[PDB]
Amino acid sequence: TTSASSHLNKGIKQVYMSLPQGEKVQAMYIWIDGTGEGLRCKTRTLDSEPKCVEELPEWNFDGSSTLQSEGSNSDMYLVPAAMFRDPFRKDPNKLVLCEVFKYNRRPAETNLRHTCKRIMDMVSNQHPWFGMEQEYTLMGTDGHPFGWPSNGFPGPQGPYYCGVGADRAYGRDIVEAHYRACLYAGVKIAGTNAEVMPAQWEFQIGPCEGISMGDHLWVARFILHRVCEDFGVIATFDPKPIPGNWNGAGCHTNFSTKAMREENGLKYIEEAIEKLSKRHQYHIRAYDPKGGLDNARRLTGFHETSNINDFSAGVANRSASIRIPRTVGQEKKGYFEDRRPSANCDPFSVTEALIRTCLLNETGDEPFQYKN
Amino acid sequence: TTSASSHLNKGIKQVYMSLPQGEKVQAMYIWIDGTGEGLRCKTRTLDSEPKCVEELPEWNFDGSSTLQSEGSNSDMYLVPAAMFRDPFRKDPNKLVLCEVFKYNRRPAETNLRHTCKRIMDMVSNQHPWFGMEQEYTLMGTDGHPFGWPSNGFPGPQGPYYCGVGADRAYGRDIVEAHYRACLYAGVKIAGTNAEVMPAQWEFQIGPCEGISMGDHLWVARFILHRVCEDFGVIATFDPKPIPGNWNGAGCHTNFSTKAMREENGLKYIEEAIEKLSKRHQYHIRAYDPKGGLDNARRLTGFHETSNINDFSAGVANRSASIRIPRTVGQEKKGYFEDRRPSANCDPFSVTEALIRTCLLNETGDEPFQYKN
Amino acid sequence: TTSASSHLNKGIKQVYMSLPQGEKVQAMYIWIDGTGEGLRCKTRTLDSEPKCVEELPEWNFDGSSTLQSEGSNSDMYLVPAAMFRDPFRKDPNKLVLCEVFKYNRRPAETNLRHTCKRIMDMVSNQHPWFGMEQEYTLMGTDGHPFGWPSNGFPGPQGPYYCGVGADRAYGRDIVEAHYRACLYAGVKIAGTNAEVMPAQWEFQIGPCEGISMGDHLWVARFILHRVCEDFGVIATFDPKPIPGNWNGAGCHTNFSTKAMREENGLKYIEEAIEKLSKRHQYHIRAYDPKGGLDNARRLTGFHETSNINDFSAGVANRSASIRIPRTVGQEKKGYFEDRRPSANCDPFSVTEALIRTCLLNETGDEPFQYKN
Amino acid sequence: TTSASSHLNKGIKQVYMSLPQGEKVQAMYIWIDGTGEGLRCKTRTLDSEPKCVEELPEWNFDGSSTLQSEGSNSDMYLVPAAMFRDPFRKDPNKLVLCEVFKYNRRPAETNLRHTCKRIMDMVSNQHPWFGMEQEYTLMGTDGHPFGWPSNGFPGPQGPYYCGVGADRAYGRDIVEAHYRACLYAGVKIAGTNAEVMPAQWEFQIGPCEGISMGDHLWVARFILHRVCEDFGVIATFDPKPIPGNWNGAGCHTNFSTKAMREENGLKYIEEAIEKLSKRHQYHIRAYDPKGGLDNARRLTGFHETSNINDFSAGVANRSASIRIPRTVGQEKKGYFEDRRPSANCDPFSVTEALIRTCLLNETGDEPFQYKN
Amino acid sequence: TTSASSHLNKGIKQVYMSLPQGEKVQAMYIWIDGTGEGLRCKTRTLDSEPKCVEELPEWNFDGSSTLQSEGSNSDMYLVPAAMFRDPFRKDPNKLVLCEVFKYNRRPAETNLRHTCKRIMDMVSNQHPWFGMEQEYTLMGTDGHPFGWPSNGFPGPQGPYYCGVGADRAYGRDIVEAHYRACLYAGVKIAGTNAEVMPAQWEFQIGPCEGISMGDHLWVARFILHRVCEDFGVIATFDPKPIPGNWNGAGCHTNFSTKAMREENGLKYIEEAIEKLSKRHQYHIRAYDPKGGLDNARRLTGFHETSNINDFSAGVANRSASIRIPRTVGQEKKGYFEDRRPSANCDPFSVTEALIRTCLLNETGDEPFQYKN
Ligand SMILES: Nc1ncnc2c1ncn2[C@@H]1O[C@H](COP(=O)(O)OP(=O)(O)OP(=O)(O)O)[C@@H](O)[C@H]1O
Ligand SMILES: Nc1ncnc2c1ncn2[C@@H]1O[C@H](COP(=O)(O)OP(=O)(O)OP(=O)(O)O)[C@@H](O)[C@H]1O
Ligand SMILES: Nc1ncnc2c1ncn2[C@@H]1O[C@H](COP(=O)(O)OP(=O)(O)OP(=O)(O)O)[C@@H](O)[C@H]1O
Ligand SMILES: Nc1ncnc2c1ncn2[C@@H]1O[C@H](COP(=O)(O)OP(=O)(O)OP(=O)(O)O)[C@@H](O)[C@H]1O
Ligand SMILES: Nc1ncnc2c1ncn2[C@@H]1O[C@H](COP(=O)(O)OP(=O)(O)OP(=O)(O)O)[C@@H](O)[C@H]1O
Ligand SMILES: NC(=O)CC[C@H](N)C(=O)O
Ligand SMILES: [Mg+2]
Ligand SMILES: [Mg+2]
Ligand SMILES: [Mg+2]
Ligand SMILES: [Mg+2]
Ligand SMILES: [Mg+2]
Ligand SMILES: [Mg+2]
Ligand SMILES: [Mg+2]
Ligand SMILES: [Mg+2]
Ligand SMILES: [Mg+2]
Ligand SMILES: [Mg+2]
Repeated sequence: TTSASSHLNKGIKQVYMSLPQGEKVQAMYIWIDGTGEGLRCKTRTLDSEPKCVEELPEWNFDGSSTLQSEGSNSDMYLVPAAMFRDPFRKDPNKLVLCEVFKYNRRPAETNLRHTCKRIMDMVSNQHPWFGMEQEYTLMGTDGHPFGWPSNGFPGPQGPYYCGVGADRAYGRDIVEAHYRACLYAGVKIAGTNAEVMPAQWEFQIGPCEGISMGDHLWVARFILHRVCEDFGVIATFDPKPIPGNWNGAGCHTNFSTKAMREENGLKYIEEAIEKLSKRHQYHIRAYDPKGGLDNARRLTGFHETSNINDFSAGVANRSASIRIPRTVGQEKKGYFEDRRPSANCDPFSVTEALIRTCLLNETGDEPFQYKN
Repeated sequence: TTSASSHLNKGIKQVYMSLPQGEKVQAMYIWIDGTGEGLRCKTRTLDSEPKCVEELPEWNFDGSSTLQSEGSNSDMYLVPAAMFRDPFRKDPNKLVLCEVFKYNRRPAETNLRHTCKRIMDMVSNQHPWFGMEQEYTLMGTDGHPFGWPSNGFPGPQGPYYCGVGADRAYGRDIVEAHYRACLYAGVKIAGTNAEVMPAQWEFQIGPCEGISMGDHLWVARFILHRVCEDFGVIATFDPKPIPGNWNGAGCHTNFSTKAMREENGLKYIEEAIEKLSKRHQYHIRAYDPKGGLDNARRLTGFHETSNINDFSAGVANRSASIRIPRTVGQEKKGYFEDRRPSANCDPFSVTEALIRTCLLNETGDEPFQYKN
Repeated sequence: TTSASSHLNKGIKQVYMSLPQGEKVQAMYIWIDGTGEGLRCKTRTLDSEPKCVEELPEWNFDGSSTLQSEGSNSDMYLVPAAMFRDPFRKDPNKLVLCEVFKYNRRPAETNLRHTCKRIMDMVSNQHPWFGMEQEYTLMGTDGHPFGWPSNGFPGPQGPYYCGVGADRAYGRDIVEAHYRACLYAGVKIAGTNAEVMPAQWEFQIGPCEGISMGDHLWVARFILHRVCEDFGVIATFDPKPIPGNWNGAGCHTNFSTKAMREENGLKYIEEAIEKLSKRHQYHIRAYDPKGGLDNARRLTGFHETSNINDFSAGVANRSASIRIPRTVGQEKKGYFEDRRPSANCDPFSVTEALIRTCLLNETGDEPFQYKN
Repeated sequence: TTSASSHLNKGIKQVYMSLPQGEKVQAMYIWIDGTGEGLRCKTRTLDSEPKCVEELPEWNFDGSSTLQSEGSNSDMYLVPAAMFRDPFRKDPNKLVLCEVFKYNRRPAETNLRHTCKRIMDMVSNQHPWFGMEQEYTLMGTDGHPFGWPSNGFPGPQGPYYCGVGADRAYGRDIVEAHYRACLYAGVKIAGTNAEVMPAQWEFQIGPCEGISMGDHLWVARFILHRVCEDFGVIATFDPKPIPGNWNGAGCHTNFSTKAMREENGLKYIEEAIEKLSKRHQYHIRAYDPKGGLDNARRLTGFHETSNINDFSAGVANRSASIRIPRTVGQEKKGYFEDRRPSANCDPFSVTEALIRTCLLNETGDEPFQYKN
Repeated sequence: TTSASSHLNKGIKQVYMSLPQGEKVQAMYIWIDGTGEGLRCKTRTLDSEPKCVEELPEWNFDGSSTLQSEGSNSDMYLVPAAMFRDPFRKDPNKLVLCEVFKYNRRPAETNLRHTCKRIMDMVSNQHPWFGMEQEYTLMGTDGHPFGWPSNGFPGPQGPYYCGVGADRAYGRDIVEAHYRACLYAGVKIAGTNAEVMPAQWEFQIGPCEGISMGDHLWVARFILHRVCEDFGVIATFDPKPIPGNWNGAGCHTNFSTKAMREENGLKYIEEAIEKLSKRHQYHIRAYDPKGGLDNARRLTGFHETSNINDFSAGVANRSASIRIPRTVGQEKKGYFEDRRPSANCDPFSVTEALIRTCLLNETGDEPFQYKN
């Protein structure tokens, strides 16, 4: 149920990692492959510790092995975008998140941060904030949820939500390690909780401003994968990991602006929600790397989920597509939550779509090519 | 499966290694055996920590047990050549790389450093630089790749290159330990990445000047073997560990001179590449410890490899024998990469051949005795 | 394969060993039993740390349980002879090597240090030096070499001598722990190496002066047994642990005097060798605890060994009974090596026999009763 | 990977089964559940061995437990249709295949034999003959193909088709037992062969005339499931059990009547095919129990398969929708093969659709509701 | 080490196989695939037991899945050639060996029986007799010889040849079962013996006359594969399964005509030997399915064999290319043995080459056309 790599003597590894490093510094470059969901990484040595992301040199990789280029001119370029402390190697080593460009310096097909960044710069003075709740399931190497009975099922749902105990919470060690690792690296992690299905969990990122939301979520996803690799388990973001009467996995998004956060900001919240009601199909396509196919298995109108093809909004309503928190409604200010995006969504796509519809008043089935 | 030695209680060993050492210092002598691929080692005690390699005493070993000498005159001599810090015993213990000489003080058959050093001193003013990318595969004690299904195969290639996750990268603990050990010892390690084959990895050494490149690669190979011994796995440099549609293993070499690195040095790069195009058969024989038989199983013109019988060169071409990086071509200066050498090549043999053809303008099938 | 005691939780033991000791000091007494090969030990508490071996009190043990005494008068006496730091309990605890005397204060049958010490004092002005190479094999609790295939054999010899790798060296953890323990205790250990047969190793002790050589070897043997006990394996000194085409185990002895070590000392080396050629049968009996029967299984004239019936000497000859190193012959000074003694020899017997023949010019088959 | 029931001592059961039955006769009733592809069985005791199916008494069962009815009129009825000798209990025990009728004596939703029997009685003068090649995959209790590596894949396809050997044929014990059982029971089984991917097999039923063909295939499916129960494995009829470069499963149907079986009947084959070319979509709907949502994963136009959206025909063309054997073309008489129906097809639906289009000259989208 | 199919309850299968067959008869069709080394099989049902092979109808198969045809004309044909009793299903079921023809009724590339049958019909009066000693090695599913220690080797050779005992003969159950099955089926099997290395055996077929030799050997190979499938082991015909000091596998051929079988026929043997002397390279090419790339690893001139590039002959000389039995020389009448062909040789190729060189006096490196 666990990988063979996880059965190696981990005490041996800790002895080697206790050696003083010296002067040289390791940097790990991370980018998104051609599937729109996978992550890749590799390491290089630097002569001295960088102080800002702009001191890091550019790099390259063979795009033919990642299904991002074919034939000749298969080389692609990595341009650093964000820098974080490395929790797996400690200071002064760093983690670098990069953008992907093809050989003629054009952005890659899966490079969505390029367009999103320019959109955020246009509405900078309004200070948009984002908060995302990421759900996932821990799986064994055999393709079944971690800790589940062999070729069987655990008891019915109800005691696993925010549960405590050996028979109610599976794999809390991964969650605790991931929480501590994110804090060390500088990722703005807000909290965690156990989900309805056993071995299902969730963590929250935010509130983050502008383009920083997409960077923080992707790095948090990488840390989860790397941490799970140490324990020998697999973390999946599939919207419906288990068929039948079991909870799905989504990525709820919280959105707010400076006007929304001020006194009597509830008026602006309702205007934004009204605009969102006119572009249901546009956002469904944007909330999924496959165009909406993955989210169809989850948004069936059951298990506290909204219908895929219907739009609804309400205060303190967890069955609608858009939910206004009861506290926000009473104080006439705050934020609102979008419950449509799936667990495997791209944060750069989700954040950009919200800004276009609500702040730029875009209309139609296609984004505007130039500004606005 | 792993070795029985790896199942011993490693916590017991750490208790003994925590004892203060005292005044005596341990030195490990390392040399190359008669096969041209294997490494041998043994330890002696010194009264005080040596400051330079010049003050290490000479030693000897029985050559009849290593297939390097006859019966009557079996003694061979070890002459220290380089010193490094010992990462397995910590300071002040040392690792010593030595040359092998026969009983009549003549160089051994596999002692290729003696001739390479003299060639290096001939062009010392031009400051040649070398960079080598060494690939390898992690193997279980049962003769099958580590982490692979028993009597089976993993999924098709494509998600393993620079992959992250329990189902995408096998044996990262060895790689992490090896990287830290090389940094502590003083080996000029440049970076690592996961390869197309699962359980296949690669590390880069350089840029190194002259004879230092050969010394640094051999010590890096020794550290990999010693580290893998702790975990109970086997590291192989075989060019084609597994037959079929699986990636091979090579040792790419990057070469540059002082003239090449300066402005408009691309003209010198073209001159060297032109010279290399005339001595294809000479370099193929030199790029393999068996005269080229091993590299025949890998260089078949498939899986981003060049043909064994044909010579080709190009800029940003990963299917040719010689590749010019696109960045180098744009800046009109830099280096070029030779993709012919196999994974089990001798670095002393490879570096010497490049200098002879490109800098000493040698012509023919035999090296020139004395001078160039 | 490994003992049941080795499967206990070793982390539990370290917690207890971390408790501060206090004022009392533990002392472990070690002696040789009636078989002439076995070692025994027990511990007592002392009120304060002793500074010299002469401060240690005498002790006693029941000789009927060690096959050394009669029925009615079973008590034997332990007289401390040498003191060392305890590597298993750390400072200020000590290890004590003792001599055995009968109830009437006469030396025991296996007590050979008593006569050897008096012989040593007779030639103290010549400063004899000794160096011994102890070979041994690591065995599992099932009676087979450690790491060997169950009911099978590994590959043919040749890659195991001074080998590195998971498939070439078995049980290096024991060797590393033993090396550090000897250094901490103060035993003059000179170096180690892997032997021809897999799971066979060797360590060197010396150069030691006079009676101190026998004390250091016996304590080194005790530390090896105690270290192997922690890992759950057995170390055997049997001359021929495995029948067939597998390497034997011996104890080569290096001998020199202050005259041999000075300039033109090679002349003195030859004279000693000629004297040794006259008493071949006398030394064969003295080199084995059983009278020569054990060494008969090893010294068969093959596997770089000399024949048990014939005496031969030569320079740089590993097939002769006496070997002169090539370096010694060139510099006309140094030492010579005796390759006859078996791996289970008593160092006190071996050192005494060399002095009697070479320095006291003794002749005949019996030692001289009083002095020389 | 195998069921716990299969680990019981089968020798004990054989002792009981050898007891003389006496005079009573056991009868097993078999019917199709509400899913349209599952089977249910029940056993009753008869006073004497029946000589024909016409004298077997009717029975009943609870439709609520079988999801063929709600909680008000859950009771259903079973009417015997065919009788066969029992291979699992031997003579004189028998197997009975029955039709399902509602409480109001109307055929159930999944009872397709009622309408099919009426249709083929109309064209009984032409004597239509049918032959279907049924494919299936053997799977363990863990949901993985039987004999496959744990969490892995076997070698690439090519040696498994009609293979022999421990590494080429998986689970030949089941197919041999099923073949012998079908012959004993009286099912018109024609032959078996191993398929392209390992653990996949195929058997052929026919040439069966009239409504008997639908009866024979359903009984053959029941015997396969019952036989696999003894060995503890699961037989599945999914069209695409394993995604990727692995062969799918289908049910090729061979059709002919007296016209094509006579001389120069090749023209009768041609006119029937050209009629089938018009109603491509209609037959696709009726060839799948789910309307075509299952066969879409198999008919992808690769691995020697025809595209689901394209109709084609040809002589000895295995990539077309309809295949005419080369022998049939050269002999100008015989039959034609339909490669469209999936493995989990209903035999009654498949035979009925072929009769309507090719013999009754029907057209449109809905079947012709009345008799004439 | 054994297949998962072999762990199924074989008692269950025996219960089903004991059911009376009835009246139908099963026939198994066997043919050689495109590799020229493997075999393929499938089963059909017959309405009655055929008295002779001439009553068996023709059949067909998909050549694309067998690697014998492309996708355009993948269909191939099977023509029965010989019939044998089925030992795995008992009477009246049959095994049939069939020839393979293309769609245009031409022999396939691997169909060497067609031309072989024509050649042997031209020397019918001489009545050539053949006897081949076929050697093979039993292997586990992990690629290691059956019964060998895991990741290890057994003792040195010498006791395993024709040995008896649990430690000397590995897998005699397969040998005994195969011997009994061959006798039941009608294969002219002459005897068996254990070979030099463990888990290696040999059986002898003959003396068969004419084309009968090729049919019997191929059927015997099929029975061996089928029998080994029941036990879960793999039979290998590789000439050198294990490199090193382990014996190889070959197929010695014994040849004689009526002239050599008459009085003073030793001279006729001698004329045949000298005719075989000047066509050594031609026969070596035809004695291997790959032209000699396999037999080169066995005929190294060691382990009592002959060199690949040298021709030799002699009486009772087992190290020569051709051996004449001492008893044959003593009686001046008999046969001669060819020790050149490898274990994986094609009997049709071997018999044809011997006939056309010794009895038809062919010369050159190419076989004669219709002229011979
Ligand atoms: N003003 C704000 N603007 C944007 N995001 C905000 C704001 N205030 C809080 N958030 C974010 O909203 C998220 C709240 O997630 P939380 O898990 O508490 O939701 P919840 O209401 O319990 O919903 P659910 O039932 O979906 O889990 C956090 O990520 C937080 O950072
Ligand atoms: N001027 C130089 N001269 C010589 N070697 C250099 C020089 N600059 C860099 N190198 C070396 O070249 C190597 C760069 O190879 P690296 O593996 O990073 O990339 P790559 O060749 O594109 O990758 P791959 O061939 O594995 O796809 C490093 O070992 C580096 O030290
Ligand atoms: N002058 C000396 N007098 C006595 N002993 C000495 C002297 N110099 C060195 N020695 C000892 O001789 C031994 C050297 O043996 P070592 O195992 O290093 O080499 P070796 O005899 O060539 O090895 P092997 O026989 O295993 O091939 C050491 O124990 C060392 O202490
Ligand atoms: N005249 C006929 N009318 C109807 N069915 C027939 C007739 N003759 C034979 N059949 C049936 O056709 C089927 C032939 O199946 P078989 O496996 O031999 O086909 P195939 O041509 O090799 O196809 P495939 O390669 O798709 O498996 C059998 O079920 C057989 O009973
Ligand atoms: N007159 C004959 N003509 C042809 N073949 C014959 C004749 N007599 C015997 N044979 C065949 O020769 C073969 C003899 O093989 P056998 O293994 O007994 O011989 P061998 O010389 O002892 O073998 P090996 O080379 O293994 O030592 C048998 O297959 C037998 O049928
Ligand atoms: N150990 C010695 O050399 C002398 C010891 C001395 N008797 C003491 O006071 O301990
Ligand atoms: Mg939440
Ligand atoms: Mg929420
Ligand atoms: Mg590289
Ligand atoms: Mg490279
Ligand atoms: Mg030594
Ligand atoms: Mg020695
Ligand atoms: Mg078929
Ligand atoms: Mg078919
Ligand atoms: Mg024989
Ligand atoms: Mg023979």
